[PDB]
Amino acid sequence: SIKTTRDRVPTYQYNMNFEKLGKCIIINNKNFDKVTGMGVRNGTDKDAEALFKCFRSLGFDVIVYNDCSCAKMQDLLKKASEEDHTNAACFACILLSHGEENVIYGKDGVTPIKDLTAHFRGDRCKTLLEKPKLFFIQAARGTELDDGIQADSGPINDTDANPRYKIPVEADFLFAYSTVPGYYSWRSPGRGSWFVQALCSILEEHGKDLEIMQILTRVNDRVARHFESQSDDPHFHEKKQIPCVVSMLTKELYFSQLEHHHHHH
Amino acid sequence: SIKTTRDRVPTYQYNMNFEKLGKCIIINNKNFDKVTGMGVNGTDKDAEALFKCFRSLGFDVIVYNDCSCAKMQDLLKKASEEDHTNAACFACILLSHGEENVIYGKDGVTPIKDLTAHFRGDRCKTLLEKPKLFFIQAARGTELDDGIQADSGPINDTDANPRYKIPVEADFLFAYSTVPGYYSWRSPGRGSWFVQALCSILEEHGKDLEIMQILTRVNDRVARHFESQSDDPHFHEKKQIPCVVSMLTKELYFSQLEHHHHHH
Repeated sequence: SIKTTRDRVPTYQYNMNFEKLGKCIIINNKNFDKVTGMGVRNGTDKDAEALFKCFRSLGFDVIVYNDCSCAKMQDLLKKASEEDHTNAACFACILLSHGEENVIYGKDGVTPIKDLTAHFRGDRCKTLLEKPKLFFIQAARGTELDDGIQADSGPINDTDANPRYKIPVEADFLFAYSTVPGYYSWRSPGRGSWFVQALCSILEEHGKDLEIMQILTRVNDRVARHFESQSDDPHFHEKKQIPCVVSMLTKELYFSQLEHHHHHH
Repeated sequence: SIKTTRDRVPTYQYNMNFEKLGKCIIINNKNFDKVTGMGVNGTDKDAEALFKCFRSLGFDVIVYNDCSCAKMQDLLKKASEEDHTNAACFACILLSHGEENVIYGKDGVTPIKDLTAHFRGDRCKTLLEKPKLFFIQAARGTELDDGIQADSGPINDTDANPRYKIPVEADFLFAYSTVPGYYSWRSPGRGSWFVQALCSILEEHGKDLEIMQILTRVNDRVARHFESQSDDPHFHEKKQIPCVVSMLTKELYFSQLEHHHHHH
Protein backbone atom coordinates (compact mmCIF):
# COMPACT_ATOMS: atom_id res chain seq x y z
CA SER A 1 0.00 0.00 0.00
CA ILE A 2 0.97 3.66 -0.36
CA LYS A 3 0.94 6.22 2.47
CA THR A 4 -0.15 4.23 5.52
CA THR A 5 0.05 5.91 8.93
CA ARG A 6 -2.86 4.83 11.13
CA ASP A 7 -2.24 1.99 13.59
CA ARG A 8 -1.39 1.16 17.20
CA VAL A 9 2.39 1.33 17.50
CA PRO A 10 3.53 -1.01 18.88
CA THR A 11 4.29 -4.26 20.73
CA TYR A 12 7.51 -4.25 18.75
CA GLN A 13 9.52 -2.10 21.15
CA TYR A 14 11.32 -2.87 24.38
CA ASN A 15 9.25 -1.59 27.33
CA MET A 16 10.92 1.48 28.85
CA ASN A 17 8.21 2.09 31.42
CA PHE A 18 10.45 1.70 34.46
CA GLU A 19 11.47 3.61 37.55
CA LYS A 20 14.91 4.07 35.95
CA LEU A 21 16.53 3.50 32.54
CA GLY A 22 19.24 1.41 34.16
CA LYS A 23 22.87 1.40 35.19
CA CYS A 24 25.75 2.25 32.91
CA ILE A 25 29.18 0.96 33.86
CA ILE A 26 32.04 2.83 32.25
CA ILE A 27 35.42 1.16 32.60
CA ASN A 28 37.99 3.76 31.50
CA ASN A 29 41.42 2.15 31.38
CA LYS A 30 44.18 4.68 30.53
CA ASN A 31 47.18 3.29 32.41
CA PHE A 32 48.42 -0.30 32.21
CA ASP A 33 51.14 -1.99 34.22
CA LYS A 34 54.66 -2.30 32.78
CA VAL A 35 54.43 -6.09 32.92
CA THR A 36 51.79 -5.54 30.23
CA GLY A 37 53.90 -3.82 27.61
CA MET A 38 50.95 -1.61 26.62
CA GLY A 39 51.15 2.14 26.09
CA VAL A 40 49.12 4.89 27.76
CA ARG A 41 45.73 5.51 26.21
CA ASN A 42 45.61 9.29 25.82
CA GLY A 43 42.29 10.89 24.98
CA THR A 44 40.59 7.95 26.74
CA ASP A 45 39.71 10.49 29.41
CA LYS A 46 38.09 12.87 26.91
CA ASP A 47 36.22 9.86 25.61
CA ALA A 48 35.05 8.57 28.99
CA GLU A 49 34.07 12.05 30.11
CA ALA A 50 32.07 12.51 26.93
CA LEU A 51 30.46 9.11 27.40
CA PHE A 52 29.58 9.99 30.96
CA LYS A 53 27.78 13.21 30.10
CA CYS A 54 26.11 11.54 27.16
CA PHE A 55 24.80 8.39 28.78
CA ARG A 56 23.85 10.35 31.90
CA SER A 57 21.70 12.61 29.71
CA LEU A 58 19.96 9.59 28.23
CA GLY A 59 19.08 8.86 31.82
CA PHE A 60 21.66 6.23 32.78
CA ASP A 61 22.90 5.77 36.36
CA VAL A 62 26.48 5.82 35.17
CA ILE A 63 29.64 5.20 37.22
CA VAL A 64 33.16 5.50 35.83
CA TYR A 65 35.88 3.08 36.91
CA ASN A 66 39.45 3.72 35.81
CA ASP A 67 42.58 1.63 35.34
CA CYS A 68 40.70 -1.48 36.44
CA SER A 69 42.54 -4.78 36.68
CA CYS A 70 41.28 -7.92 35.03
CA ALA A 71 40.11 -8.98 38.48
CA LYS A 72 38.49 -5.59 39.07
CA MET A 73 36.74 -5.47 35.71
CA GLN A 74 35.50 -8.96 36.20
CA ASP A 75 34.53 -8.12 39.77
CA LEU A 76 32.31 -5.13 39.15
CA LEU A 77 30.64 -6.66 36.12
CA LYS A 78 29.73 -9.68 38.27
CA LYS A 79 28.53 -7.33 40.97
CA ALA A 80 26.31 -5.44 38.53
CA SER A 81 24.75 -8.73 37.39
CA GLU A 82 24.42 -9.53 41.08
CA GLU A 83 22.06 -6.57 41.61
CA ASP A 84 18.27 -6.36 41.27
CA HIS A 85 17.23 -4.51 38.14
CA THR A 86 13.54 -5.05 38.68
CA ASN A 87 12.87 -1.33 38.34
CA ALA A 88 15.21 -0.84 35.38
CA ALA A 89 14.57 -0.65 31.64
CA CYS A 90 17.97 -2.02 30.65
CA PHE A 91 21.68 -2.19 31.39
CA ALA A 92 24.70 -0.80 29.61
CA CYS A 93 28.42 -1.35 29.94
CA ILE A 94 31.13 0.61 28.16
CA LEU A 95 34.70 -0.60 27.80
CA LEU A 96 37.59 1.67 26.85
CA SER A 97 40.94 -0.13 26.60
CA HIS A 98 43.43 -1.96 24.38
CA GLY A 99 42.00 -4.83 22.42
CA GLU A 100 43.36 -8.13 21.19
CA GLU A 101 41.57 -11.28 20.04
CA ASN A 102 38.23 -11.65 21.82
CA VAL A 103 39.81 -9.94 24.81
CA ILE A 104 40.01 -6.52 26.43
CA TYR A 105 43.00 -5.17 28.30
CA GLY A 106 42.94 -4.62 32.05
CA LYS A 107 45.33 -2.58 34.20
CA ASP A 108 47.37 -5.74 34.68
CA GLY A 109 46.76 -8.23 31.89
CA VAL A 110 44.12 -9.31 29.38
CA THR A 111 40.62 -10.50 30.20
CA PRO A 112 38.15 -12.04 27.68
CA ILE A 113 34.88 -10.24 26.89
CA LYS A 114 33.15 -13.62 27.25
CA ASP A 115 33.71 -13.40 30.98
CA LEU A 116 32.38 -9.84 31.38
CA THR A 117 29.21 -10.86 29.56
CA ALA A 118 29.00 -14.24 31.31
CA HIS A 119 27.43 -12.70 34.40
CA PHE A 120 24.25 -12.03 32.40
CA ARG A 121 24.17 -15.13 30.17
CA GLY A 122 20.58 -16.35 30.05
CA ASP A 123 19.51 -17.80 33.42
CA ARG A 124 21.86 -15.59 35.42
CA CYS A 125 20.55 -12.33 36.25
CA LYS A 126 16.85 -12.95 35.96
CA THR A 127 16.03 -9.34 36.81
CA LEU A 128 17.42 -8.25 33.41
CA LEU A 129 15.72 -10.91 31.28
CA GLU A 130 13.58 -9.68 28.36
CA LYS A 131 15.50 -6.40 28.78
CA PRO A 132 18.39 -5.14 26.65
CA LYS A 133 21.97 -5.42 27.87
CA LEU A 134 24.09 -3.04 25.86
CA PHE A 135 27.83 -3.40 25.48
CA PHE A 136 29.71 -0.53 23.89
CA ILE A 137 33.31 -1.46 23.34
CA GLN A 138 36.29 0.52 22.17
CA ALA A 139 39.31 -1.78 22.15
CA ALA A 140 41.86 -1.13 19.42
CA ARG A 141 45.15 -3.09 19.21
CA GLY A 142 48.23 -1.64 20.90
CA THR A 143 50.54 0.78 19.11
CA GLU A 144 53.47 -1.37 20.23
CA LEU A 145 57.00 0.04 20.35
CA ASP A 146 57.10 0.38 16.57
CA ASP A 147 60.31 -1.62 16.15
CA GLY A 148 62.87 1.02 17.08
CA ILE A 149 65.88 -0.11 19.09
CA GLN A 150 66.27 -3.89 19.27
CA ALA A 151 65.68 -4.97 22.87
CA ASP A 152 65.46 -8.29 24.73
CA SER A 153 61.95 -9.74 24.65
CA GLY A 154 60.24 -13.12 24.55
CA PRO A 155 56.63 -14.40 24.81
CA ILE A 156 55.75 -16.75 27.68
CA ASN A 157 53.19 -19.55 27.48
CA ASP A 158 51.87 -20.26 30.98
CA THR A 159 48.36 -19.50 32.23
CA ASP A 160 45.77 -20.91 34.63
CA ALA A 161 44.18 -22.70 31.67
CA ASN A 162 40.95 -20.81 30.99
CA PRO A 163 40.28 -20.11 27.28
CA ARG A 164 37.26 -17.87 26.70
CA TYR A 165 36.71 -17.01 23.03
CA LYS A 166 32.95 -17.43 22.61
CA ILE A 167 30.91 -14.31 23.49
CA PRO A 168 27.73 -16.46 23.27
CA VAL A 169 24.85 -15.23 21.11
CA GLU A 170 22.28 -14.56 23.84
CA ALA A 171 18.98 -12.77 23.32
CA ASP A 172 18.43 -9.09 24.14
CA PHE A 173 22.15 -8.39 23.86
CA LEU A 174 23.58 -5.72 21.56
CA PHE A 175 27.26 -5.03 20.92
CA ALA A 176 28.79 -1.95 19.33
CA TYR A 177 32.45 -2.91 18.88
CA SER A 178 35.14 -0.57 17.56
CA THR A 179 38.74 -1.35 16.66
CA VAL A 180 39.34 2.12 15.27
CA PRO A 181 42.46 3.55 17.01
CA GLY A 182 43.46 7.17 17.53
CA TYR A 183 46.87 8.46 18.57
CA TYR A 184 48.41 10.06 15.49
CA SER A 185 49.73 13.07 17.42
CA TRP A 186 53.18 14.27 18.49
CA ARG A 187 52.56 15.36 22.08
CA SER A 188 49.35 13.31 22.00
CA PRO A 189 46.94 15.92 23.44
CA GLY A 190 44.03 13.52 23.01
CA ARG A 191 41.13 14.64 20.81
CA GLY A 192 38.95 11.61 21.51
CA SER A 193 38.26 8.59 19.31
CA TRP A 194 36.10 8.95 16.21
CA PHE A 195 33.74 6.23 17.35
CA VAL A 196 33.13 7.63 20.79
CA GLN A 197 32.80 11.13 19.50
CA ALA A 198 30.31 9.95 16.87
CA LEU A 199 28.40 7.73 19.27
CA CYS A 200 28.15 10.66 21.68
CA SER A 201 27.42 13.46 19.22
CA ILE A 202 24.66 11.48 17.57
CA LEU A 203 23.28 10.02 20.77
CA GLU A 204 22.97 13.45 22.37
CA GLU A 205 20.76 14.64 19.51
CA HIS A 206 18.72 11.57 18.53
CA GLY A 207 19.00 9.37 21.59
CA LYS A 208 15.39 10.26 22.30
CA ASP A 209 13.87 10.16 18.81
CA LEU A 210 15.84 7.50 16.94
CA GLU A 211 15.87 3.77 17.58
CA ILE A 212 19.17 2.31 18.76
CA MET A 213 19.96 0.69 15.42
CA GLN A 214 19.40 4.00 13.65
CA ILE A 215 21.86 5.78 15.90
CA LEU A 216 24.49 3.07 15.70
CA THR A 217 24.17 3.08 11.94
CA ARG A 218 24.74 6.85 11.72
CA VAL A 219 27.73 6.41 14.01
CA ASN A 220 29.02 3.84 11.53
CA ASP A 221 28.61 6.13 8.57
CA ARG A 222 30.14 8.96 10.62
CA VAL A 223 33.23 6.97 11.51
CA ALA A 224 33.20 5.76 7.91
CA ARG A 225 33.37 9.23 6.37
CA HIS A 226 36.72 9.56 8.15
CA PHE A 227 38.24 6.99 5.80
CA GLU A 228 36.78 8.68 2.73
CA SER A 229 38.43 12.03 3.50
CA GLN A 230 42.07 13.10 3.78
CA SER A 231 44.09 12.75 6.98
CA ASP A 232 46.48 15.67 6.45
CA ASP A 233 50.26 15.38 6.06
CA PRO A 234 51.65 13.38 3.09
CA HIS A 235 52.43 9.65 3.32
CA PHE A 236 50.38 9.54 6.53
CA HIS A 237 47.28 7.46 5.79
CA GLU A 238 45.74 4.58 7.77
CA LYS A 239 43.86 1.39 6.85
CA LYS A 240 40.07 1.80 6.74
CA GLN A 241 38.17 0.96 9.93
CA ILE A 242 34.45 0.65 10.65
CA PRO A 243 32.52 0.10 13.88
CA CYS A 244 30.69 -3.20 14.13
CA VAL A 245 27.22 -3.83 15.48
CA VAL A 246 26.14 -7.25 16.66
CA SER A 247 22.46 -7.27 17.62
CA MET A 248 20.62 -10.06 19.37
CA LEU A 249 17.88 -7.61 20.26
CA THR A 250 14.31 -8.83 19.87
CA LYS A 251 12.57 -5.48 19.91
CA GLU A 252 13.19 -1.88 18.95
CA LEU A 253 15.23 0.08 21.49
CA TYR A 254 14.21 3.62 22.32
CA PHE A 255 15.64 5.57 25.21
CA SER A 256 12.27 7.25 25.62
CA GLN A 257 8.57 6.64 26.25
CA LEU A 258 6.33 9.41 24.93
CA GLU A 259 6.46 13.15 24.24
CA HIS A 260 9.79 14.99 24.51
CA HIS A 261 12.15 16.13 27.26
CA HIS A 262 11.72 19.49 29.01
CA HIS A 263 14.54 21.97 28.37
CA HIS A 264 12.65 25.27 28.56
CA HIS A 265 13.10 27.60 31.53
CA SER B 1 21.45 21.70 21.06
CA ILE B 2 24.51 21.69 18.81
CA LYS B 3 23.30 22.28 15.25
CA THR B 4 20.33 24.29 14.00
CA THR B 5 19.80 24.30 10.23
CA ARG B 6 17.44 21.39 9.53
CA ASP B 7 18.82 19.46 6.55
CA ARG B 8 17.08 16.15 7.25
CA VAL B 9 15.85 14.69 3.96
CA PRO B 10 16.43 12.23 5.51
CA THR B 11 19.46 11.40 3.33
CA TYR B 12 20.12 8.61 5.78
CA GLN B 13 18.84 5.84 3.52
CA TYR B 14 20.73 3.84 0.90
CA ASN B 15 19.81 5.19 -2.54
CA MET B 16 17.59 2.59 -4.20
CA ASN B 17 17.08 4.43 -7.48
CA PHE B 18 18.55 1.84 -9.83
CA GLU B 19 17.46 -0.24 -12.79
CA LYS B 20 17.61 -3.43 -10.70
CA LEU B 21 17.32 -4.23 -6.95
CA GLY B 22 20.24 -6.57 -7.33
CA LYS B 23 21.17 -10.22 -7.63
CA CYS B 24 20.22 -12.73 -4.95
CA ILE B 25 22.28 -15.92 -4.99
CA ILE B 26 20.80 -18.81 -3.01
CA ILE B 27 23.10 -21.75 -2.35
CA ASN B 28 20.95 -24.63 -1.25
CA ASN B 29 23.01 -27.52 0.08
CA LYS B 30 20.92 -30.55 1.02
CA ASN B 31 23.12 -33.52 0.20
CA PHE B 32 26.66 -34.03 1.37
CA ASP B 33 29.29 -36.69 0.80
CA LYS B 34 29.37 -39.39 3.47
CA VAL B 35 33.07 -38.68 4.13
CA THR B 36 32.02 -35.34 5.58
CA GLY B 37 30.03 -37.40 8.03
CA MET B 38 27.19 -34.97 7.41
CA GLY B 39 23.58 -35.93 6.91
CA VAL B 40 20.88 -34.77 4.56
CA ASN B 41 15.53 -32.27 5.13
CA GLY B 42 13.39 -29.14 4.97
CA THR B 43 16.01 -27.09 3.10
CA ASP B 44 14.25 -27.33 -0.28
CA LYS B 45 11.21 -25.74 1.33
CA ASP B 46 13.42 -23.02 2.73
CA ALA B 47 15.08 -22.46 -0.61
CA GLU B 48 11.71 -22.30 -2.34
CA ALA B 49 10.35 -19.84 0.18
CA LEU B 50 13.41 -17.67 -0.10
CA PHE B 51 13.50 -17.70 -3.89
CA LYS B 52 9.85 -16.70 -4.09
CA CYS B 53 10.20 -14.17 -1.27
CA PHE B 54 13.27 -12.41 -2.57
CA ARG B 55 11.90 -12.62 -6.09
CA SER B 56 8.72 -10.77 -5.21
CA LEU B 57 10.94 -8.37 -3.32
CA GLY B 58 12.44 -7.38 -6.64
CA PHE B 59 15.66 -9.39 -6.59
CA ASP B 60 17.03 -11.40 -9.50
CA VAL B 61 17.26 -14.80 -7.76
CA ILE B 62 19.46 -17.72 -8.77
CA VAL B 63 19.33 -21.01 -6.91
CA TYR B 64 22.26 -23.40 -6.63
CA ASN B 65 22.07 -26.86 -5.16
CA ASP B 66 24.33 -29.43 -3.52
CA CYS B 67 27.36 -27.32 -4.27
CA SER B 68 30.99 -28.18 -3.69
CA CYS B 69 33.25 -25.88 -1.71
CA ALA B 70 35.00 -25.06 -4.99
CA LYS B 71 31.70 -24.20 -6.65
CA MET B 72 30.52 -22.19 -3.68
CA GLN B 73 33.81 -20.33 -3.62
CA ASP B 74 33.76 -20.07 -7.44
CA LEU B 75 30.31 -18.73 -8.23
CA LEU B 76 30.53 -16.25 -5.37
CA LYS B 77 33.79 -14.84 -6.84
CA LYS B 78 32.58 -14.55 -10.41
CA ALA B 79 29.57 -12.74 -8.97
CA SER B 80 31.78 -10.06 -7.41
CA GLU B 81 33.47 -9.93 -10.80
CA GLU B 82 30.23 -8.90 -12.53
CA ASP B 83 29.17 -5.28 -13.01
CA HIS B 84 26.66 -4.25 -10.36
CA THR B 85 26.48 -0.62 -11.47
CA ASN B 86 22.79 -0.93 -12.35
CA ALA B 87 22.13 -2.64 -9.03
CA ALA B 88 20.90 -1.08 -5.78
CA CYS B 89 22.32 -3.89 -3.62
CA PHE B 90 23.38 -7.51 -3.38
CA ALA B 91 22.14 -10.56 -1.50
CA CYS B 92 23.35 -14.08 -0.86
CA ILE B 93 21.68 -16.77 1.17
CA LEU B 94 23.53 -19.88 2.28
CA LEU B 95 21.68 -22.98 3.49
CA SER B 96 23.95 -25.73 4.71
CA HIS B 97 25.75 -27.40 7.61
CA GLY B 98 27.67 -25.12 9.91
CA GLU B 99 30.82 -25.37 11.96
CA GLU B 100 32.67 -22.64 13.82
CA ASN B 101 33.78 -20.10 11.24
CA VAL B 102 33.14 -22.51 8.42
CA ILE B 103 30.24 -23.63 6.25
CA TYR B 104 29.82 -26.99 4.55
CA GLY B 105 29.99 -27.63 0.85
CA LYS B 106 29.01 -31.05 -0.51
CA ASP B 107 32.58 -32.33 -0.29
CA GLY B 108 33.94 -30.49 2.74
CA VAL B 109 33.93 -27.23 4.68
CA THR B 110 34.97 -23.74 3.67
CA PRO B 111 35.30 -20.56 5.75
CA ILE B 112 32.45 -18.07 5.16
CA LYS B 113 35.03 -15.31 5.60
CA ASP B 114 36.35 -16.39 2.24
CA LEU B 115 32.94 -16.68 0.66
CA THR B 116 32.07 -13.08 1.53
CA ALA B 117 35.51 -11.56 1.31
CA HIS B 118 35.02 -11.66 -2.45
CA PHE B 119 32.79 -8.59 -2.28
CA ARG B 120 35.10 -6.45 -0.19
CA GLY B 121 35.16 -2.95 -1.64
CA ASP B 122 38.54 -3.19 -3.33
CA ARG B 123 37.32 -6.33 -5.12
CA CYS B 124 33.93 -5.42 -6.10
CA LYS B 125 33.93 -1.74 -6.78
CA THR B 126 30.54 -1.88 -8.52
CA LEU B 127 28.92 -2.54 -5.13
CA LEU B 128 30.93 0.10 -3.28
CA GLU B 129 28.70 2.03 -0.85
CA LYS B 130 26.02 -0.52 -1.65
CA PRO B 131 24.50 -3.04 0.81
CA LYS B 132 25.90 -6.57 0.61
CA LEU B 133 23.43 -8.75 2.50
CA PHE B 134 24.35 -12.24 3.60
CA PHE B 135 21.66 -14.35 5.17
CA ILE B 136 23.01 -17.58 6.58
CA GLN B 137 21.26 -20.71 7.87
CA ALA B 138 23.98 -23.06 9.07
CA ALA B 139 23.10 -25.05 12.18
CA ARG B 140 25.62 -27.56 13.51
CA GLY B 141 25.02 -31.01 12.09
CA THR B 142 24.33 -34.14 14.15
CA GLU B 143 22.42 -37.42 14.20
CA LEU B 144 19.35 -38.07 16.33
CA ASP B 145 20.69 -39.95 19.36
CA ASP B 146 18.07 -41.86 21.35
CA GLY B 147 18.32 -45.37 22.76
CA ILE B 148 20.18 -46.44 25.89
CA GLN B 149 19.36 -44.52 29.07
CA ALA B 150 22.10 -42.15 30.22
CA ASP B 151 22.51 -39.66 33.07
CA SER B 152 23.70 -37.05 30.57
CA GLY B 153 22.05 -35.55 27.50
CA PRO B 154 23.19 -33.52 24.44
CA ILE B 155 25.93 -30.90 24.75
CA ASN B 156 26.78 -27.90 22.58
CA ASP B 157 28.72 -24.62 22.51
CA THR B 158 27.75 -21.01 21.82
CA ASP B 159 31.12 -20.00 20.36
CA ALA B 160 30.28 -17.06 18.09
CA ASN B 161 32.51 -13.97 17.84
CA PRO B 162 31.79 -12.16 14.51
CA ARG B 163 35.38 -11.20 13.53
CA TYR B 164 36.86 -14.30 11.88
CA LYS B 165 33.53 -15.02 10.23
CA ILE B 166 32.79 -11.61 8.71
CA PRO B 167 34.80 -9.22 6.52
CA VAL B 168 34.01 -6.21 8.75
CA GLU B 169 33.64 -3.60 6.02
CA ALA B 170 31.18 -0.79 5.44
CA ASP B 171 27.84 -1.82 3.94
CA PHE B 172 28.03 -5.45 4.93
CA LEU B 173 25.18 -7.10 6.81
CA PHE B 174 25.09 -10.63 8.16
CA ALA B 175 22.23 -12.57 9.64
CA TYR B 176 23.57 -15.87 10.94
CA SER B 177 21.39 -18.68 12.27
CA THR B 178 22.72 -21.84 13.85
CA VAL B 179 19.32 -23.17 14.85
CA PRO B 180 18.88 -26.79 13.77
CA GLY B 181 15.75 -28.33 12.32
CA TYR B 182 14.57 -30.70 15.05
CA TYR B 183 11.39 -32.70 14.33
CA SER B 184 13.63 -35.49 13.04
CA TRP B 185 11.64 -38.32 14.64
CA ARG B 186 8.99 -39.04 12.01
CA SER B 187 7.62 -35.70 10.81
CA PRO B 188 9.11 -34.43 7.51
CA GLY B 189 10.99 -31.16 7.15
CA ARG B 190 8.88 -28.03 7.63
CA GLY B 191 11.78 -25.64 7.06
CA SER B 192 13.96 -23.76 9.54
CA TRP B 193 12.28 -21.31 11.90
CA PHE B 194 14.71 -18.58 10.92
CA VAL B 195 14.02 -18.95 7.23
CA GLN B 196 10.26 -19.17 7.70
CA ALA B 197 10.39 -16.17 10.01
CA LEU B 198 12.49 -14.14 7.60
CA CYS B 199 10.35 -14.92 4.56
CA SER B 200 7.09 -14.45 6.42
CA ILE B 201 8.02 -11.10 7.96
CA LEU B 202 9.54 -10.14 4.63
CA GLU B 203 6.32 -10.80 2.71
CA GLU B 204 4.24 -8.66 5.05
CA HIS B 205 6.79 -5.86 5.63
CA GLY B 206 9.58 -6.28 3.10
CA LYS B 207 8.61 -3.00 1.48
CA ASP B 208 7.65 -0.93 4.51
CA LEU B 209 10.20 -1.73 7.20
CA GLU B 210 13.90 -1.07 7.42
CA ILE B 211 16.14 -4.14 7.26
CA MET B 212 17.15 -3.97 10.94
CA GLN B 213 13.47 -3.68 11.84
CA ILE B 214 12.69 -6.73 9.78
CA LEU B 215 15.68 -8.64 11.12
CA THR B 216 14.91 -7.78 14.71
CA ARG B 217 11.38 -9.04 14.24
CA VAL B 218 12.85 -12.30 12.95
CA ASN B 219 15.02 -12.52 16.07
CA ASP B 220 12.03 -12.26 18.36
CA ARG B 221 9.96 -14.53 16.10
CA VAL B 222 12.67 -17.19 16.27
CA ALA B 223 13.24 -16.52 19.97
CA ARG B 224 9.61 -17.04 20.93
CA HIS B 225 10.11 -20.70 19.93
CA PHE B 226 11.56 -21.12 23.42
CA GLU B 227 8.89 -19.72 25.72
CA SER B 228 8.66 -22.26 28.55
CA GLN B 229 7.34 -25.47 26.99
CA SER B 230 8.79 -27.97 29.47
CA ASP B 231 7.93 -30.22 32.41
CA ASP B 232 11.09 -31.19 34.30
CA PRO B 233 14.45 -29.35 34.32
CA HIS B 234 16.23 -31.80 32.00
CA PHE B 235 14.26 -32.44 28.81
CA HIS B 236 14.00 -29.12 26.96
CA GLU B 237 15.06 -27.51 23.66
CA LYS B 238 18.23 -25.41 24.04
CA LYS B 239 17.28 -21.72 23.73
CA GLN B 240 18.80 -20.29 20.56
CA ILE B 241 18.65 -17.02 18.61
CA PRO B 242 19.99 -15.66 15.31
CA CYS B 243 22.77 -13.12 15.30
CA VAL B 244 22.76 -9.98 13.20
CA VAL B 245 25.99 -8.23 12.35
CA SER B 246 25.71 -4.85 10.67
CA MET B 247 28.36 -2.64 9.12
CA LEU B 248 25.70 -0.83 7.15
CA THR B 249 26.20 2.92 6.98
CA LYS B 250 22.68 3.82 6.00
CA GLU B 251 19.07 2.65 6.47
CA LEU B 252 18.05 -0.08 4.06
CA TYR B 253 14.57 -0.10 2.62
CA PHE B 254 13.61 -2.46 -0.17
CA SER B 255 11.36 0.16 -1.74
CA GLN B 256 12.10 3.25 -3.86
CA LEU B 257 12.47 6.77 -2.45
CA GLU B 258 9.37 8.71 -3.48
CA HIS B 259 9.13 12.40 -4.39
CA HIS B 260 11.14 14.39 -1.85
CA HIS B 261 13.12 17.64 -1.74
CA HIS B 262 10.57 19.85 0.02
CA HIS B 263 11.32 21.41 3.41
CA HIS B 264 11.26 24.91 4.90
